[PDB]
Amino acid sequence: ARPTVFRWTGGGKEVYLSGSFNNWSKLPLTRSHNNFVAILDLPEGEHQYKFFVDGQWTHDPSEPIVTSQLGTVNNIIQVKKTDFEVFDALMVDSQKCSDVSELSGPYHQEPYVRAPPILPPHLLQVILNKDTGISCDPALLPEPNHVMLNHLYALSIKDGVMVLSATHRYKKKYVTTLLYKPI
Amino acid sequence: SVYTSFMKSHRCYDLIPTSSKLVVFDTSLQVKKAFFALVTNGVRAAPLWDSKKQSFVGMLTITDFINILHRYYKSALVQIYELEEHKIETWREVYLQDSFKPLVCISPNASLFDAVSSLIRNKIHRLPVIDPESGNTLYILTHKRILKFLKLFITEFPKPEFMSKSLEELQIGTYANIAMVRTTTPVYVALGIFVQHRVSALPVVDEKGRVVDIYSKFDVINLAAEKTYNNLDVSVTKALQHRSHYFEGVLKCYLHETLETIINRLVEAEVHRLVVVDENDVVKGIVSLSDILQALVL
Amino acid sequence: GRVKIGHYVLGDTLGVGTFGKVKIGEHQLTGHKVAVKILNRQKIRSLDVVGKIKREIQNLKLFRHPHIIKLYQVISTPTDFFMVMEYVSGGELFDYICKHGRVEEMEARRLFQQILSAVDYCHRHMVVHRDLKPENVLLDAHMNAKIADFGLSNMMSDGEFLRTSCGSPNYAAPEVISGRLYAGPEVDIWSCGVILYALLCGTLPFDDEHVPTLFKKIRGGVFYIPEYLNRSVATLLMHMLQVDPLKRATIKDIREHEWFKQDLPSYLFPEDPSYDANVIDDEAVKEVCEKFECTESEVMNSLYSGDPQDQLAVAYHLIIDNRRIMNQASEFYLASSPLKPHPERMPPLIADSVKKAKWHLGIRSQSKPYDIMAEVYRAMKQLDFEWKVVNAYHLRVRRKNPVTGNYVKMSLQLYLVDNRSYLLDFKSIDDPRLGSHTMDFFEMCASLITTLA
Ligand SMILES: Cc1ccc(Oc2nc3cc(-c4ccc5c(ccn5C)c4)c(Cl)cc3[nH]2)cc1C(=O)O
Ligand SMILES: Nc1ncnc2c1ncn2[C@@H]1O[C@H](COP(=O)(O)O)[C@@H](O)[C@H]1O
Ligand SMILES: Nc1ncnc2c1ncn2[C@@H]1O[C@H](COP(=O)(O)O)[C@@H](O)[C@H]1O
Ligand SMILES: Nc1ncnc2c1ncn2[C@@H]1O[C@H](COP(=O)(O)O)[C@@H](O)[C@H]1O
Repeated sequence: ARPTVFRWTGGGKEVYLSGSFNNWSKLPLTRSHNNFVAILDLPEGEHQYKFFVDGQWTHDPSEPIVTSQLGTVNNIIQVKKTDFEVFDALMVDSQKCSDVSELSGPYHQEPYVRAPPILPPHLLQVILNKDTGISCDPALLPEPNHVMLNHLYALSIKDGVMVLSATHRYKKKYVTTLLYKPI
Repeated sequence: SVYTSFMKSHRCYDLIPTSSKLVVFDTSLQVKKAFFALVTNGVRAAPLWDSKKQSFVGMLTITDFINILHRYYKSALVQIYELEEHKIETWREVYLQDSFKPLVCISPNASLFDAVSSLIRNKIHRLPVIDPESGNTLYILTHKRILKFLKLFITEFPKPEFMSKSLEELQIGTYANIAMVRTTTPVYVALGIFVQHRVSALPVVDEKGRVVDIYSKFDVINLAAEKTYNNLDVSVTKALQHRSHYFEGVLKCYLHETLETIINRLVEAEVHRLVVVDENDVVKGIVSLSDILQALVL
Repeated sequence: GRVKIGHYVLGDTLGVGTFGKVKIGEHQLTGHKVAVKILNRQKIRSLDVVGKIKREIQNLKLFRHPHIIKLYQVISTPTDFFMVMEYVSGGELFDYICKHGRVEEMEARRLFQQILSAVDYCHRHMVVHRDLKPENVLLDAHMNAKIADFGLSNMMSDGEFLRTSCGSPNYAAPEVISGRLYAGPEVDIWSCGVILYALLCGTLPFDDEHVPTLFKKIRGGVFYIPEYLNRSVATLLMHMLQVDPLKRATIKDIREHEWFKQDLPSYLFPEDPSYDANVIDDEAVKEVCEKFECTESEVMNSLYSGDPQDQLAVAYHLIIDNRRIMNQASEFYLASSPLKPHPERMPPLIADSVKKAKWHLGIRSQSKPYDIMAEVYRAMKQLDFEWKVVNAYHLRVRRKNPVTGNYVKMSLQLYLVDNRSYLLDFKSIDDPRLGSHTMDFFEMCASLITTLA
């Protein structure tokens, strides 16, 4: 089954759906509080359709339209194979989102032309200032908070060497590396 | 048998702590500064990063400290100039010399069998675990860490038959040419014994030959912590007096004692070797984590 | 004339969630009820949240916890996604409290233990719910609690903070109402504090008809604790409703509290006797089906419906047994807190020829923030750094490592710490190979730090 939703949100007392799939006969729609909907099994490819609301043909503003040689205007929807697998649909949708984001950046050297965010307290818990019980292996540390990972910590430059450290995850385990670099 | 397939089943990753700290030295760091950084950070070994080669080129351990002291020390009346002037890079140029001695490491996804194999083949006590995908060093693997890990699982498998055999019956450890120092032996002589016979610790014995103390390579770094490294004429006894109030004595074992007994004693005491003695405490040999891990992979 | 989606007839709206409309559905053969969350595709694209929906679908799909509403399938259409979920008939916890007044201590504790179990399950999966409240806790016919609406949830990323302020103010922690950055598991626990309070007393700890007044009460953190509650649970409330996020109780705190431990079922938390035999471990099912080539659905079928001696099952159980041995030596994998000394404990360094140096975060400077940034731009220009501007105070920097040929990336962020003093924070980015990613990050930071002054 390839379910396709036909939803009319514009109110009215009776709404019917007509299109190429039913040979342009009026299909009564189920009403919710507002929505009038039908979910049909449709083959992939192009389908033309129109809503009939309270005795009047009315187009759907949400979908594109097509005019025939004799002047009738219908909505058309496109049923694509990518619509029936959710991750294929999301991949298509994420491509359409990157496309609009092009018409609205690289690395560069130009500077920029409202206070800074307050520093969050978690970054002031310094894992190398914490003491460990003397009974355990001096290389063991407490489990870090996920939020302090990858941030740089340091000691004041003294005697020409700078010491840097940070905590990085490998799989489910955590390593705090110190580096002693002469300046 | 069964402990061998256990080692082959587990990657080194499983031995890595959940959270641990690791100290790296750039090769251009002054070697004296680096030994101090070991003391202040509480770790006994550091990986060595060469920022020109952009590669890990080796490890700095306490044995480097012992090697620098034994070679360049002259008298308590003069400074040891090469310890103050040497960068790690220049010291390695002097020490390494002819030996190829490239960096020995192991992947996190390699088996424990491969770790013990690497430790024994290269005769080292520290195998750095480098992740090949990020190039990062993760942890410094040791014999203690492998044995304690195995001890956790001995209840999970049928226990072999040799675990109940005595140390005498299995001939595990070194029973001949034991390197020892007397109670009055100066530190500098002990350092020389460390360099000549490559061994992790020297039992300290009285005049009649029974062990009153033990001088590990680890205890040498107290020379760095107390900055007493400039006088090596003092005795091993005076070098260990800082330890006297919390020292409970030398962990020993007899030859009639079972190998499982030995393993539990070492894992619980977290030291690298036991001193095998007789009734009267006179030393008949050494049994080390080297011997024990080697025997379990044979 | 019925609206069917994938064998289910769609009924009335149960409610409109944070994102999407939930309708009931009834199996056209067996009558089985489900709850169908509908998401409009065009809405998702217009908000550019496609990625957040995809990640939300991948995560809720592998979430299997008895107190989290399960997702059964997702049915895709040209215009809409349908998310078929477990239906529960008890309605909201909010309606239960309202109609009963207060809730008796033994039942209130049972519910709270179930709710907290699901929250801990989310956090251990790196998800924070952020909408926690009695209207989003549903009951089944048996009075078991189910957390439901994840529309506001977010993944917790390493090194990153959450800003977004949304949800009901009454359940909002003092930091979210202030607009500060937070880690996010602390904010869920605050909400569990308000739920616990609403469970025991029929009322909210912080409530006012005047909304700015409500915000002052929450920020102050003073609330009335009635005398019909015993003191142990009073301690548990003040620990969870603590105003300082660093002083606020964690899940491990709560699980160790005496009032919470009483009559606690063995299955709700991972360190507890019955957890392994009940709650599936998603990392072990991924591991077993790495060894054998099989789907995650086959491994779960031999555990649920299968014979214990199956090879998928024995592999799975063997991983769980090994992970129990390792977890039960925590001393071996983790440092303790402040006893015979470990043999490798080092003595302190003594003076010179000693003070304990203190690590600090990043770089502090008292220059005006616009002046700090200009010196950052100047230093990077001198160093051949290419960079992008997320905002005025946030930069994404990169440099080509000349030896390795790899690119190394970093995030610079400026913060306000004290009144007029500021701090520049350095954060690594990642995306066989020579060199080291962590060294590359240290040497890049080191270059920048020296150039400044
Ligand atoms: C809040 C919100 C969420 C989602 C949304 O998009 C959709 N609403 C839908 C409703 C239905 C629907 C409509 C009427 C129905 C049924 C079953 C019986 N009846 C009578 C299902 C369908 Cl088939 C797809 C939809 N897509 C629109 C809104 C909105 O803003 O209204
Ligand atoms: N993984 C390694 N790779 C290369 N050399 C090492 C390694 N581990 C130790 N060494 C060398 O061995 C000496 C000390 O050995 P150890 O007995 O492991 O402390 C050091 O001075 C190093 O030169
Ligand atoms: N003090 C010592 N005297 C003689 N042999 C030793 C001594 N310490 C260790 N050995 C042996 O040297 C090998 C490795 O020792 P270790 O340095 O403890 O790894 C093992 O075969 C030990 O039994
Ligand atoms: N058999 C032993 N008895 C008592 N202390 C020991 C023994 N082996 C090592 N130690 C001490 O344990 C610390 C670490 O030594 P190691 O076993 O070489 O790592 C040092 O303080 C040693 O002196």
